[PDB]
Amino acid sequence: GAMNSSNYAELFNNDIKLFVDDTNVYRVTVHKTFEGNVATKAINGCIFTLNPKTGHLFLKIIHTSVWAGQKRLSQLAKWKTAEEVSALVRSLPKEEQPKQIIVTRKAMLDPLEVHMLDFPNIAIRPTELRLPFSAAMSIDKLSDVVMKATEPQMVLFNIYDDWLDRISSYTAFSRLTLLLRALKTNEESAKMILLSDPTITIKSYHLWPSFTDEQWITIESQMRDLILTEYGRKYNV
Amino acid sequence: MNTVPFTSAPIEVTIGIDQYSFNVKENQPFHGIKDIPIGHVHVIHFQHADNSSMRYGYWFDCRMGNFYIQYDPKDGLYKMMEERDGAKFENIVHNFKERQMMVSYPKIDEDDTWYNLTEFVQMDKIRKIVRKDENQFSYVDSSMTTVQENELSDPAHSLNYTVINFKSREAIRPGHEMEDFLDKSYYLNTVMLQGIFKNSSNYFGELQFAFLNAMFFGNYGSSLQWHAMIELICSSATVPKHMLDKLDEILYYQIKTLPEQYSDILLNERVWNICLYSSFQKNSLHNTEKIMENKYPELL
Ligand SMILES: Cc1cn[nH]c(=O)c1
Repeated sequence: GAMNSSNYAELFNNDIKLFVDDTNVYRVTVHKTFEGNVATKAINGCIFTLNPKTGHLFLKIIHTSVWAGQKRLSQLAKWKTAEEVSALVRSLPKEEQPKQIIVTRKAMLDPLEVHMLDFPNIAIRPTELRLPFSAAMSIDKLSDVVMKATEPQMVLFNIYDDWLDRISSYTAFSRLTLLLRALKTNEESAKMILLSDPTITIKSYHLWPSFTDEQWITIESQMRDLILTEYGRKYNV
Repeated sequence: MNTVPFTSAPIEVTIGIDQYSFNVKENQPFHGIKDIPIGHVHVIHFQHADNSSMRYGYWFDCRMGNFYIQYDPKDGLYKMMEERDGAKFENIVHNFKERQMMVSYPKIDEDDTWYNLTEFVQMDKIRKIVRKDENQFSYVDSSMTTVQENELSDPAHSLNYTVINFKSREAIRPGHEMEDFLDKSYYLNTVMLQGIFKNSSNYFGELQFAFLNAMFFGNYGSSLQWHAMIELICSSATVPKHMLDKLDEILYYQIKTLPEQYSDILLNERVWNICLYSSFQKNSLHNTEKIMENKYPELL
């Protein structure tokens, strides 16, 4: 059924699975028209499809031309997401196809289920976890490739950099979700933390800085303090 | 005017005939039902006084043969049987008519209710949903499951309604996933009407039969089927005008006949609210929406 805190370790077992997050597929800026009405202008988006065990990210860039002349775009965006996820699955060798696909938003269940009718043995699951994958566009290299795209495109990343050489998937996922939650709750402070020391760089082939084990403990602590602080700055505690 | 004679009534039972019902006491001199209107299917149904579990009954058409009911004390139920000796049947019924041992089908002359509930129901279609080819009449009860229920377990005892599943390859053309899910017109008009049912009259007959089994036997899978057949039409943007107008009439009389007290278990809130207030056809069911709002405003 649904994925929650009770069945959390299932993410890191040896059954291939993918998270799908559609929160950055349809993106707009709202602005005033010359006549004083309101209008939207779409910007490029992306599907965030992630294997939590391996870190493999399948970043499908959604170019604004896919909305041209379409109506009910927020509805269409869910079906476009499911069409692209289904196309991705079909493009993978059988032994690489997922056994489960977990959507971060329940409105993706029916569109994905319908697009995956041909795959009756792939389970489509929701989750009770509040995952912070909307903040994917706060990662500079992901934001950059999305905003520069001039046509539909798929780009492949490892969102864990080389962490699995030193830590387990469980710990790597915990680090990723702490970082993203921080970027989501206070992007400015989060990014200040991650870069403050210029001697630590981001490798050309990485997304995050090259911290040592000890420096990641410091960073992780600073992200917790940030999240707790905002929680207080918000509710006043 | 035809007759369903009874051998006797050895156990106390509530007997239904179509939308009417009457109580018979244990060993009461009851010998059947006369004056049954020719030209419609009918249903004769039973609820034992000592065990309200298992409503059951028989769908029949008197044009197809001479049928009588005899209690079987081994299997413990009133059974329909066909009499092949037409002289015996005439003599038996006449004997009983002269002794005034039969109740009269109590139809009010102005009252078109049964016609309106069975307008498109034919015995030949009933006997393909209820498979027992050695009999001209069809047994149904509270507990029989549908072919679709059994897929999600005795096949010989199933209700073979047409399977409708909105998230199935039958319902969804490859490459038209969003279009076909959000507008079921393809599935209604091409797959079901042209493909399976051949015409809207057979579709409506099955819909009406499913409603009657839901109402008279509390058969849960029949209620599922009735609601699925309504929802498939309401969720289609392109439906022939004559079908929409007929559906409104069909549903109006189903809602009108439903016991006011069974609406909590026989009506599906989501289906009805979707059909009357959100679907493509929200503005096409004027009579049904008016009776529903005045009779069952709580559901909505
Ligand atoms: C009541 C009835 C009618 N016909 N044949 C029978 O044996 C019995």
